[PDB]
Amino acid sequence: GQKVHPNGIRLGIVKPWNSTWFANTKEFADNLDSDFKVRQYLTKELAKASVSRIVIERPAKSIRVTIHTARPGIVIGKKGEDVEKLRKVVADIAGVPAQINIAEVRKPELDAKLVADSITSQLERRVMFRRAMKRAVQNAMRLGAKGIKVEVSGRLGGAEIARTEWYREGRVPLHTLRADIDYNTSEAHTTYGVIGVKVWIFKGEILGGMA
Amino acid sequence: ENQYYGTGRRKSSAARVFIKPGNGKIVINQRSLEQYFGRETARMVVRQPLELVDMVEKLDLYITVKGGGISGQAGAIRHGITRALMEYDESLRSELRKAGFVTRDARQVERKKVGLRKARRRPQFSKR
Amino acid sequence: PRRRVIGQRKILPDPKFGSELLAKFVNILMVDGKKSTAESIVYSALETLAQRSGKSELEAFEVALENVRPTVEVKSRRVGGSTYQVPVEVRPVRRNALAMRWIVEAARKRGDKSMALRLANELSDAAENKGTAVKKREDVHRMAEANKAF
Amino acid sequence: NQRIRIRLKAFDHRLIDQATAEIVETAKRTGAQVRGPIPLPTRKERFTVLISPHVNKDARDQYEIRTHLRLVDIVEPTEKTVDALMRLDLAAGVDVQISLG
Amino acid sequence: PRSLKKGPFIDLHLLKKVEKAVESGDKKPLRTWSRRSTIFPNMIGLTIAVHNGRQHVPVFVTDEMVGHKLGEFAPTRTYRGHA
Amino acid sequence: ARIAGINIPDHKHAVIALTSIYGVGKTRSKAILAAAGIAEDVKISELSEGQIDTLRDEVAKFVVEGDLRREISMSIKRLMDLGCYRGLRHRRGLPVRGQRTKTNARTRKGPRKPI
Amino acid sequence: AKQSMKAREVKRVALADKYFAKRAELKAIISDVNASDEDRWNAVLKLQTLPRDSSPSRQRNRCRQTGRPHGFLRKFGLSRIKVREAAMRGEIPGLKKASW
RNA sequence: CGGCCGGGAACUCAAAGGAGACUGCCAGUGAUAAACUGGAGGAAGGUGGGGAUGACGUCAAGUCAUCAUGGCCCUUACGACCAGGGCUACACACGUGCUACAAUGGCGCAUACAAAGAGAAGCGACCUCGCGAGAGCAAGCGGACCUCAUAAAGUGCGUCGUAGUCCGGAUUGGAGUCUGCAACUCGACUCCAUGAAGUCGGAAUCGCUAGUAAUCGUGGAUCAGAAUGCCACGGUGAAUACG
Ligand SMILES: [Mg+2]
Ligand SMILES: [Mg+2]
Ligand SMILES: [Mg+2]
Ligand SMILES: [Mg+2]
Ligand SMILES: [Mg+2]
Ligand SMILES: [Mg+2]
Ligand SMILES: [Mg+2]
Ligand SMILES: [Mg+2]
Ligand SMILES: [Mg+2]
Ligand SMILES: [Mg+2]
Ligand SMILES: [Mg+2]
Ligand SMILES: [Mg+2]
Ligand SMILES: [Mg+2]
Ligand SMILES: [Mg+2]
Ligand SMILES: [Mg+2]
Ligand SMILES: [Mg+2]
Ligand SMILES: [Mg+2]
Ligand SMILES: [Mg+2]
Ligand SMILES: [Mg+2]
Ligand SMILES: [Mg+2]
Ligand SMILES: [Mg+2]
Ligand SMILES: [Mg+2]
Repeated sequence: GQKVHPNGIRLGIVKPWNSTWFANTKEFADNLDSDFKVRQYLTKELAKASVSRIVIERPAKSIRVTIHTARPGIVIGKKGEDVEKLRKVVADIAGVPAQINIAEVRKPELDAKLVADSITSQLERRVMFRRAMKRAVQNAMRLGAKGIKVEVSGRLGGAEIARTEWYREGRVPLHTLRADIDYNTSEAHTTYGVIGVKVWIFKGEILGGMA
Repeated sequence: ENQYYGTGRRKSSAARVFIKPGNGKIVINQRSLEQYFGRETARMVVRQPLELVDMVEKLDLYITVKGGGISGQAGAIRHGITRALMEYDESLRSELRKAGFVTRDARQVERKKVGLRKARRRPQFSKR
Repeated sequence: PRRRVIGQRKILPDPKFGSELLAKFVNILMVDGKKSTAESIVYSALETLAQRSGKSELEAFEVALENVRPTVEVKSRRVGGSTYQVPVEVRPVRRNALAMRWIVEAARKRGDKSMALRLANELSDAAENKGTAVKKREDVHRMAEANKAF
Repeated sequence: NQRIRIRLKAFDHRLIDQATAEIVETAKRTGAQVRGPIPLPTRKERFTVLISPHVNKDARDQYEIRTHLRLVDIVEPTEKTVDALMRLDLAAGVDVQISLG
Repeated sequence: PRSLKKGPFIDLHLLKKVEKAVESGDKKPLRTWSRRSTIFPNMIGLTIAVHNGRQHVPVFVTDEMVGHKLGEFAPTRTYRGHA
Repeated sequence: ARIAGINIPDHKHAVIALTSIYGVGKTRSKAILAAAGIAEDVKISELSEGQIDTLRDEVAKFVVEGDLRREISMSIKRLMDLGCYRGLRHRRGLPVRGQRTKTNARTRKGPRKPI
Repeated sequence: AKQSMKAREVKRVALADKYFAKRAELKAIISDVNASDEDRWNAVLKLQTLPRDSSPSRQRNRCRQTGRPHGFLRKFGLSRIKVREAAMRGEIPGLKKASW
């Protein structure tokens, strides 16, 4: 059967939104489109910078983008020239003054997006999928994730018949709403087509809710 | 004097009852009981609590109602009269509860669900 | 209910006469949730029946029920691939339900103009054993005797 | 003096509650009295979308956006109160509309 | 139908063509695609080849056709029966 | 009794009985009765001869019965002779006001003709 | 959808914004009760002569990310599939799965 | 005589935070039990009602026409622009719905009670004109304020008196309104005129366990206009379950 998106079901319960501005119906569509363009551009421009999350806020007549990345130094560049460039182009796209803040994620092995991107990179470099995902699971469980599941699907190894393989370690309670499940996905474009990767990381059950 | 108060609710109707000792007046929304409820069943329903305890002709009721329909408003008025009597006396608890007036009938209206014509009615199925 | 634990539902009595039998009769006659129409029909029918017989409204309704009430019906039980209509005694609650249902069906399939008058005429013919409901009860008993052997 | 109304709109009620708490605490600190926050009816916009790419009408998702509204009235606004409120720096994600008279 | 206080619709190019044809006596048919234009009394007695999707079917405009559409006088679907 | 060359029902009320004329409906019946100063509730056989003459004049004010029938037939004949789309539909006996013909045209097509 | 279709929509929007004022004034003079008959006739003809795509009734709303012409939602400017994907990713403020 | 206006935080209500319901208590049954049944208290009693939530997998299920993509094919054409036409055909078959066949009703008059929504290239009041769809001027409203917006079924009085009818509205003719560059193919609605079939439906078959079925209206998305569909909201409100 089909399974609900974990982040989607847990929005407003244990998970926060990635876009936290308020707008009326007049400016809602334009703000969505501008945020989409900013996220797309930043993803393309920092694809090699281990960027985990982009949180766009639109205070008053400005836009502030917080970039959660594992390599804040490589995102900032020399003394801030790369941040300056990014702010310039982001402001250009959004039509309002922009401000970029970098947030470092010190545990990339516990971020679902970064784990999925690492597996996808290894797949496009032609590392064996089972070894890649097994190492990912071992790394996360060793760094302390309460549980992890990785699933790799689609023409694995260049075979004719596609299949899906998954590995799970520890507990990953998807039906428990208060469970903190960081879920993310990625696609590897290899010479035989698209290989999909999904990663769930369970890091504990928030008891106070805290929205 | 004391103007004891009782809030009643039924379906989507809320009623505010003010009972004070007096004659047998019942003035709902500045109108008489019959003029507000022409239906004799609704009149009987409103009269039910006052008939159960021997206080029909010795209390004056000022009643306001909003929301719902005829039957819902009659039920809300009955509930409010019950609560007001309960506050007035507090010995009638047993008799009114035994008669079933104290319970708030919580049956609301099931929302319509996707893929169904109504709350439960499903579209007609054919094998072929 | 294979699991069971199903129970009957409490029905409030009618306002004018305070009878559960009359309330069930009103509910059986009611169509499309128009309880006021059905209640007015029943009350007019009972008033004119009280004019006709002059005992009581509730007593007249009860006497009609007495006449109509079946004592045994037939339930299908498959035995040899085919079914045998086995006679079974009806519990009093179901007796009342079937009597009221037959009275309403007979009153609906009548020829008089108004529904209140149709109901009054059906009740009189039931209380004097000359109605369609009476005929139906006689038929049920007649078939039960014919199929006593099963 | 004329009272000044502040209507706060937000998608998150904790954010709007904390912002209203800050406004009322500031206004009571700076001398004036406040007759608010009056929770106002929250709007719930609902959307129903087909979730399958091609077929299957009956498989649908239902989402909602809940907009919360608080109303704060500052009465007898001291000269300081107005600019203090306009320099309170409310949290991002809260639309604030200030009317006068 | 079109609101009266607006008036009857006619395409400008067709109006110009009809004006030229009535001012010059041109008996050659008026080839047109404007099925939606209303027939005016100044077109009476004129051959107009109105498009029907595949060809220009001629209609001899006479007095009885005033107020109707050239599209009303040029069928678009061909049907001769199922059996 | 006899209006516009047909017999009007005697036991029915004036309005409904006046509706028996081809070309006179409920609204026109009300209009005629109000233009003749006659109650609608009164039954047709409760009236004097003069009132029947007034009704005759008021019906003669409208186009009814055979005049209306021949006007309608002439309008349809004009359509059919003109060769417009509506005329072709009348000629072929198909619904003329854009109704679907894939199914549901039986009022025009008549009882079903199996292949 | 096709790039040609998306360009068609862009061009239609451009022309519609360009010819707004004349369109509106011509419709006003046509609608006006206290207007001359020759004036109304000339206004009708000029409105007929304006380019067709200048009419806002010709533009069809399309998903801003894919160009799909069905399932549109004006609040978000997206079709149903992209709305759901962004909502699940948490990129649409306040939007969350609704039960009641 | 209008919460309307001084005025009050009593009450409905609006949200925010909490309390409460757990076989907790009593009795019986039960296997020294899990549990079940009944009773008290209680707004609620045994998952209180409803929703969201869909395990490992099956159907080489559906989607290359949302999107992305491996391959294969076209490149003065399988690419692109335009006008008209078609997707709305019509001997027929099937599926899903609406409206009826009437008196528990139709029509006329008087009068009563909702909830949830939408609104700025928008909702559009009052007033005047039109029988009507609507038109003219135009206040207010980014809306617990203003508009959509009079709920209908119901109740009371009268008539119709079992008819193919004062049932039913299909179909067709004439005249119009609005949207729109433009209603012929091919819109919606209004007025007048006509008034088909239809008198409860064969084998067979479907939905439904309580505020449910049945019935009555209202709103929204899409949308210049165009719902009998879809999604929501409330009003009246059952029969039965032995097994
Ligand atoms: Mg699902
Ligand atoms: Mg369906
Ligand atoms: Mg059509
Ligand atoms: Mg493409
Ligand atoms: Mg359009
Ligand atoms: Mg109990
Ligand atoms: Mg569960
Ligand atoms: Mg297949
Ligand atoms: Mg399938
Ligand atoms: Mg296929
Ligand atoms: Mg074209
Ligand atoms: Mg089609
Ligand atoms: Mg609103
Ligand atoms: Mg009949
Ligand atoms: Mg009729
Ligand atoms: Mg008519
Ligand atoms: Mg017949
Ligand atoms: Mg069930
Ligand atoms: Mg309906
Ligand atoms: Mg709308
Ligand atoms: Mg529309
Ligand atoms: Mg309902």
